[PDB]
Amino acid sequence: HHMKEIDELTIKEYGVDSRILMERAGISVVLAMEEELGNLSDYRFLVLCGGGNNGGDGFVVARNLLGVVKDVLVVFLGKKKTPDCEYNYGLYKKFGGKVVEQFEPSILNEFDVVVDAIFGTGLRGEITGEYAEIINLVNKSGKVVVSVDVPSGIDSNTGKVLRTAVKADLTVTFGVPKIGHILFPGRDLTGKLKVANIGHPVHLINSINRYVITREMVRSLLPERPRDSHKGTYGKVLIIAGSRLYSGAPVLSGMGSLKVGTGLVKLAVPFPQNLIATSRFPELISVPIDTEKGFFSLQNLQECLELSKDVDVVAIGPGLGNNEHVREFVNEFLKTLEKPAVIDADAINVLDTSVLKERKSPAVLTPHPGEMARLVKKTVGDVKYNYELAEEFAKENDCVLVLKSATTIVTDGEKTLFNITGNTGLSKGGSGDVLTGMIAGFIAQGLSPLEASTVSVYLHGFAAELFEQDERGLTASELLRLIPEAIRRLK
Amino acid sequence: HHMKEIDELTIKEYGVDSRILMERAGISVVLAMEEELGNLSDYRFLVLCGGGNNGGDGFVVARNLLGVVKDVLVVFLGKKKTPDCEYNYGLYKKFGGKVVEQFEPSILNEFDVVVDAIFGTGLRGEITGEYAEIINLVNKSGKVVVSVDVPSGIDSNTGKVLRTAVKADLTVTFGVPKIGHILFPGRDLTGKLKVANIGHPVHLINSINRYVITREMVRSLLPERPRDSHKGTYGKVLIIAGSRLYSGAPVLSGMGSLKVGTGLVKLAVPFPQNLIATSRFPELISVPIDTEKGFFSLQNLQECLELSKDVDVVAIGPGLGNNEHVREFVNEFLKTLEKPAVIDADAINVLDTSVLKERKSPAVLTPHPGEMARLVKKTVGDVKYNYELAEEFAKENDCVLVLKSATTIVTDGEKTLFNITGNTGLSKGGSGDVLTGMIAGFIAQGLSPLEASTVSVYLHGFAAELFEQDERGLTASELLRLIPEAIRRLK
Amino acid sequence: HHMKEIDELTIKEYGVDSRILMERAGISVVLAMEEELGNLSDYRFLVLCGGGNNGGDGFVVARNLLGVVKDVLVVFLGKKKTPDCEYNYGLYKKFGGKVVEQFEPSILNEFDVVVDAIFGTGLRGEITGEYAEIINLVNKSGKVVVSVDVPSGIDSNTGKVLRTAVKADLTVTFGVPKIGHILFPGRDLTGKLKVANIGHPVHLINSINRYVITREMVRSLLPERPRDSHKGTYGKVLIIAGSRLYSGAPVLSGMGSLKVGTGLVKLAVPFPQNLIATSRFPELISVPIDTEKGFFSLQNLQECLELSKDVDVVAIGPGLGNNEHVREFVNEFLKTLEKPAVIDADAINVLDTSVLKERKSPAVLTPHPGEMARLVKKTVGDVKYNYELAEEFAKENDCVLVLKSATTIVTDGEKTLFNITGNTGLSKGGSGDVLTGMIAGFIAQGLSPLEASTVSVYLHGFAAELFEQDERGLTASELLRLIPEAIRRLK
Amino acid sequence: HHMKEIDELTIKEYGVDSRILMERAGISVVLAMEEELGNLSDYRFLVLCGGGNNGGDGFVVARNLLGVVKDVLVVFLGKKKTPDCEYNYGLYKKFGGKVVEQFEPSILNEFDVVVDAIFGTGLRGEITGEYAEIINLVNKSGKVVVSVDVPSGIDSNTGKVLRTAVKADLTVTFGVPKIGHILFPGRDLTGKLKVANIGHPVHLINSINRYVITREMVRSLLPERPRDSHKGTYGKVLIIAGSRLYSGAPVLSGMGSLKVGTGLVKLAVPFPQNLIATSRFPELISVPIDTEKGFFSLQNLQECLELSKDVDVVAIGPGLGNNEHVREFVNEFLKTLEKPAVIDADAINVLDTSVLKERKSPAVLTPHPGEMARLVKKTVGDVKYNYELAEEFAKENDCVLVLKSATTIVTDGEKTLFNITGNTGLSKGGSGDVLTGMIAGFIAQGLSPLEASTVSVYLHGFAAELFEQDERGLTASELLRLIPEAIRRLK
Amino acid sequence: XXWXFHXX
Amino acid sequence: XXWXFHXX
Amino acid sequence: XXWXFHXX
Amino acid sequence: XXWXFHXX
Repeated sequence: HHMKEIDELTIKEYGVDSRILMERAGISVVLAMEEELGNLSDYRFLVLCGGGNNGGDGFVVARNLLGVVKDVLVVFLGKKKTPDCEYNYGLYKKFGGKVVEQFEPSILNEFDVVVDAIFGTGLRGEITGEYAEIINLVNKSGKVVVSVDVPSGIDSNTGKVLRTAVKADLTVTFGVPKIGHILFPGRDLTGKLKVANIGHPVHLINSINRYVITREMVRSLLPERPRDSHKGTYGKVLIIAGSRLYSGAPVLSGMGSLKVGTGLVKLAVPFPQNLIATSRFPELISVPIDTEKGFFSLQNLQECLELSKDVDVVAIGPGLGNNEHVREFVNEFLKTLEKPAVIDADAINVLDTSVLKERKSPAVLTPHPGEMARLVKKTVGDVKYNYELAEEFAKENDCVLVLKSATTIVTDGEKTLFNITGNTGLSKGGSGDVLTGMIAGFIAQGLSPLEASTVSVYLHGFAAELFEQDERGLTASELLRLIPEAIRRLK
Repeated sequence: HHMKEIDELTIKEYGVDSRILMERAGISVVLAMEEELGNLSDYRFLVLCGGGNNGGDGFVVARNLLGVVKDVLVVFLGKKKTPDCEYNYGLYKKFGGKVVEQFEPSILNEFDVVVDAIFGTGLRGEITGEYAEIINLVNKSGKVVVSVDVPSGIDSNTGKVLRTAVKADLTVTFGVPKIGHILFPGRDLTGKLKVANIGHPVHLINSINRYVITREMVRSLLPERPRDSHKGTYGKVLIIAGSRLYSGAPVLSGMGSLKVGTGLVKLAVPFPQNLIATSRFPELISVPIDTEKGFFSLQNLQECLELSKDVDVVAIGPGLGNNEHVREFVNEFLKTLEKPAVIDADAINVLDTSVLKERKSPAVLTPHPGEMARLVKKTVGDVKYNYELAEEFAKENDCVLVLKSATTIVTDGEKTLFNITGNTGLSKGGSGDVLTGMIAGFIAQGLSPLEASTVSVYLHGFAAELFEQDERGLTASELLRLIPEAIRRLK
Repeated sequence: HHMKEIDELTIKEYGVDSRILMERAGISVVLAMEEELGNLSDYRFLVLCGGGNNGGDGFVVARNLLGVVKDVLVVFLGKKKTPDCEYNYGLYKKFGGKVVEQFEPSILNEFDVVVDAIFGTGLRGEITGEYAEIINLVNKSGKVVVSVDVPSGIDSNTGKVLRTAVKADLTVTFGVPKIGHILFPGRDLTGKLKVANIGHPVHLINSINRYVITREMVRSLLPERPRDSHKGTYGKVLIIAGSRLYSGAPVLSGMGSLKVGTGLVKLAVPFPQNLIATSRFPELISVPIDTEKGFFSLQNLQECLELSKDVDVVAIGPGLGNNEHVREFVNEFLKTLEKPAVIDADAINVLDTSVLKERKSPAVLTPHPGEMARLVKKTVGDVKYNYELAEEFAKENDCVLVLKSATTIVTDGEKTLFNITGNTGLSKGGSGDVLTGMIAGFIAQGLSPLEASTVSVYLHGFAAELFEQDERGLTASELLRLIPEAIRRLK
Repeated sequence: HHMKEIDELTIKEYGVDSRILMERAGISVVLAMEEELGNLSDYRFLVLCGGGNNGGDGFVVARNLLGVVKDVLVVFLGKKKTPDCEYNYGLYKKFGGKVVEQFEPSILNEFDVVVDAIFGTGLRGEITGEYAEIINLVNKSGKVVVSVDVPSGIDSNTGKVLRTAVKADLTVTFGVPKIGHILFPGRDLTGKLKVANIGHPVHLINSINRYVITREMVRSLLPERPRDSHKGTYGKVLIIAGSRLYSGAPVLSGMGSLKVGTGLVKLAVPFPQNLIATSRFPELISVPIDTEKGFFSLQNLQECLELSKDVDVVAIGPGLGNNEHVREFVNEFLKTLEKPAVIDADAINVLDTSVLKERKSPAVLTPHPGEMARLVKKTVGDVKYNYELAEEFAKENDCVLVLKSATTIVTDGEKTLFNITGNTGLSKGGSGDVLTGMIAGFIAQGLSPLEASTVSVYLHGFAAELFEQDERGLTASELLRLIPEAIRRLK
Repeated sequence: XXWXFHXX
Repeated sequence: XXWXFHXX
Repeated sequence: XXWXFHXX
Repeated sequence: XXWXFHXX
């Protein structure tokens, strides 16, 4: 399940001396710095070591720089040392390394690089006292900061800052990325992350059931485009969206499905707002739904169920509005719909989760954290980046949960993936509407809900990154344009 | 407050001999010409000097070209000479420089470059007589004209032509740009402006409370795009615009807000004209406003106030029309709205300024000079480029005034900035609608009204300059497209 | 003095666990292969391991490729295993690595890369039996061969093949290059050599008193060319060379001195053969020596001693001939000459070594191995690459011995350097004549005899490598031309 | 005659306030640093000021950096201040500049650039005491050093170091280069020299009768190559050179004449050494001179005088040897020769200067300083870079003296030029032989002796600089090859 | 080349 | 390089 | 970059 | 451009 367990098995069961793992970790930090800084000869290194195995790794780094760079100094901050940190402290001194135990603030102007080996993974407690003072000084120093394993002060299991943390230019971790490298604020504090192989059995590395979504994984999940194909080959999507107030949502979702290669995309949108979609993109089918007052209601249940009969996936929620008639409609519809559903935005906001448990057919929910918060009646702060909550929600409700944020969590309760593509251009209305259609699109082409969600979050974000100008000018329409280049660039 | 005061302090208080300041000024003119013309050896220079310190600077220039270029002649036009001009006349002659006091028209075909040191800053009176005749000849001569400080005949405090003025290819001024280099017609007559450092204390240079808006200033005001952000981070804008007659205005304003990185943009537009916006840009939220006859009225006050509750900034005015019902609505709305307001176009045209004074919340008004003229019941000629009037208006009404023109004046009554980005492509309907949304956008993301106005005017104009073809073909839609490249190019 | 001693101190005195050193060695082999082969995923690796620590290193390599490349198999050839090889065998198996103990010949067509970790350093005995059979098969296999430490079968202390040895494409050794990587045949069998840092204290690495001559070392020994210099600054060389039979030798030596930056070069050559030198290169001074029969004799002793008075270094021997009169002359001359002497070719062939011991002034002898063999009355096979013999000769005779070969040995009996620049183009008459002058040149400019010899051998060879066409067309004249480019390329 | 006199006239006679000259000097230092360092914002400047006008200039520099760069500090080292240094100290402080009077050694690690305004021109006395300590520290500091006027410690009239001097990366002097920038060691300590125009009348700048030889001056002295020309147009040279011992000298001189465009070049060289020349370069005419023992003597007077009849210039001395018979010959020849003579090497060594005074025809003598020393019976240290001695020698003997060194002095006693082209490749036998022929060549084509000497020294050196590889490999033959490219590159 | 390090 | 001149 | 390997 | 500075 995690890395301290993997280290332990590697030592106790496989028989790798823990000092070897530690040597490799330290060495890996040097090679990583060398590849980020170039030739390290001319640099002066201040290594800050705790008494834990993180500090021990730091002593390996320091020892390995000895004689090879302009200067090395270790400021040992701990009170006691673990056996392996003691051994490596011992070797550092044997090799003629200078250690001091007092951090004088002025010390860091005598150095170019700060190697932060103070606290490692599974630091639980809030950092106060002189440790904090030291970390704040380092962060104010403007020196190049390389963190060993995780920037000190980051909770490696959550990415949260434990009152204060080091901001690293480079972080070299071992075996796998840690949840705290991947979730914010931790992801910001990590800087450039390198994941070193320090000798764990590859089996154990793959015993891990949480993953960053990579280009290669998405390449391999992307559906086949067999030459002898027809529209039918690539699935049919229904998208139930829009209202008199939110007329543009349907267009973005629908176009999202098409840009990912779906054969046929149909919108059901209240008339005359349905016409907005085909004016922009006449490839779309935008069916007029006659409504009393501009919103879906139970009056439209039957028509939408009929439209659902001849499609593979239904996406619902973008721009529907939130009133009681929409609520009634969304829940009766989903209760009755025997098709995969991608449930977004306003459909989540009116969703009765009982309905979701009772469904035989699959679902993907794509909440941003305020939607999630209302859905589970928690605070945004409770739900934001809360991967365990999202897992348990998915497991309980037999759905795939795509909890959106700068790092997006995709989980079915068994497998949990983290998306790290994207930029702040996606922090703008319309973005989510696009993703919703992409997911439905990929489901329609035959990917499982989880697969479709993995692929979509990855591309949606990668497409935002391909925008040619400043990210903050990115809009959903331009994002749609960029989707096929993102797919090309996968391959 | 200004440059003659800065010179005086630098002399009397700091103790820099006025002759040193003058030497530096003259020398700076030579180096500036050298960098515009390349090697000055092969050129023949006609220096035209008045009896003021501008003329004195000219004698420094002439003396410094002596022996170093093909020819130098000074035509001294003054009747008397200031002490420093006398000293430098004296040195020019000592160094073997030829001076004549008669301007024979034919003289200028014997020269390549005319150095205009006739009249400097704070020339108050209309130029007539032989001075005029001379300046007209120079302007008809087709020679390269370098003006010392300001082109002679330009009022350095207003940019107005005092009956006639020199048209310079290059102007070298000292310490800071002068208002007359920045405002038209002065800005046109200045040609290429170089601002020389001639030795004033940097403190005094910064004692100045009027500024040209620069790339660097805007770069530094641009809001932060923190990776761990959501739509909410980047603000919410309401835009109240449009009418049955002016259906496209809302689309441009709304899109202006989005292109500058605003998280959520909502328009309130009379139905069915609201649908025009989402057909063009479905990322927008365009709310249908039910109106009696195609225009906002008091019947819509309550709905717009409700819509205002859940946003950061309201922009109002683009395409609203000008009737009594619009007037009633705009003024009751703004009287009651406890949110920053960006007040444009037709909203300014019906604005009761009493309402503006009585508002607790901030405002930005974005008049073109005809709108300003009607707003303060003055002639366009009174208000155009009238920075003092705009300051006093802003100070009186507790607003930020963005008085649009080829040079745009942004002021809060305390700080006054001048924008010089842009081109005549912005002299076309729609342009102002874009700027209005950008401002609201930047306010929504957290910039003060003045900051948002500074940044926006700069980019709006820079974006027009990035258009790839002839400026006169620029339209607002293309301008929107260019905004994110302008922002990229800032950085 | 050597590497097994350095390992031992690093372990016993410094306290580095021998398993750590071994892990680092193995890891270093993987990274070296990765950098020579690129991504190793698609490769199949046959690792051949002995029971020694070389084999142990191989098990580290194999373990570290496990799970990461297409295939790994270890053929364990040993009968018993050292403790560290046992530990790493143990880990390899724990990690799921396949080991067999039988080498079936067909096995190597199932693999792309053979990792030779059979025998390491300090293998003393001739390889016969199945070990030989295996090594011969590997060499016939045409697979990529990477040797750990040294190609198996090479004596690491001499470079000699112990009946049979592996021919490697790449060899990764640790700490320092070994004498067997540097001397032939070992140097040929090594292929591309990478010297890995596996964690020995840098002090111990530098405890070694034998060195490969590097670009950086030569750059740093190169004399200063102070701008305010005259001919006198850069020394004066006398070269006593030539005979009626060998007229071109003097020209090459003399020109060798000049091309390395010597201020003044004078030849004493029997008339009229002296004229040959200034016809080719009129910059030279070529003094006519009147001789009875075309060769130097005691009749010329006095004249050469007089010529020696006003120079810094005398080079003698190139093209003198070998008769009794030359013998008498060379030995009386050197006995009496109180100047540094560079003794080459025929001067070595007639040299009485007693004379050499009895000299107060320094000497450099530049024998090829046949000259050395005659000089010490040994067989060429005894003397070729015999660095210990050359050291003892230098120590005994208070000289610097430059024993020429594809690897050239430069030693003063205390410090021993190995030159590895050059190519077979230097295996041609005239080459040595050039080197002789270069040495004298560098001595004249102020380098010690050893320094001058180090720099010269390096450049002489580097200059041969800069020849633009096939090396076998290289001649001494072209080599002279290339010397200044070699010196430029140093810096 | 010199710069303090020029300053004084500019002030007292022309009427330029000395403070203006000083402002310009200081400003010029800033602009020069800006052009060497780029944007100076990010730099910290330590300005070291004496109490003289050099220090005063430094205060101008410091004041002008105030507010504009990261840091400025002035360490004022003087005891008293001149009026203008007092004024500028005063202004620096008024502008908020920090001054200290104690130089603490550690101070220079807080700064990037040291501006050395301690001692200016006409420092006479040896620097000892704390001034020395300070200058030594600066030189050990490894900071960028900019010297004002001259590096402190250099005698501006001789280039000699007054016990210790600053080594500058950049030196900014005013009006003209000073003799101490041009002669070594001063020329080395100066680093990159910029000569600023600080406002002196151009007449006074040209009142100076000592000059650096520039490309433009040489371009303009180069003789005309009229299309309708014959061999005869380009002059005829006789070169009397060579001996049995020095056979290659004639070839180099002769080829030197041809490469500069001389129509006909004839050597008189003792047979058979004359044959060496046409074997190398068959374009040459090399006349056999029958001699008793390999050297010219009075037996050859008549033949050489006859050969002199049908040429324009005779060059004599290269490789003649120094015996009494050569002495007799050289002096009777020159006493009798009614043709311009270029007298080199061994001809100078046997020259009776009485003979030189008594000649109606012109002469150029080309001594290196050891030849000059013997010629005037002074020590090399007396004569080296002794431009006044060379002037007086030329004036007394009615000759042009080309006193060779890294800076070569060419003088006729009235005009004195300094050559600064070349490199240490010219510090090698043969170099001077080439120059000798070039001079004779240029005289033959019609340049005066002084003109021919100016042009030749310049090109000889420029040709050495065009060598493509390391300068120390340059030989005279290669120098000959490079002469026509040097001439091309002039134009 | 990827033996030692993986990306993000 | 900006010591002497600023732009517009 | 030279921490791990030296050349020949 | 040569108004201010000459070379060597």
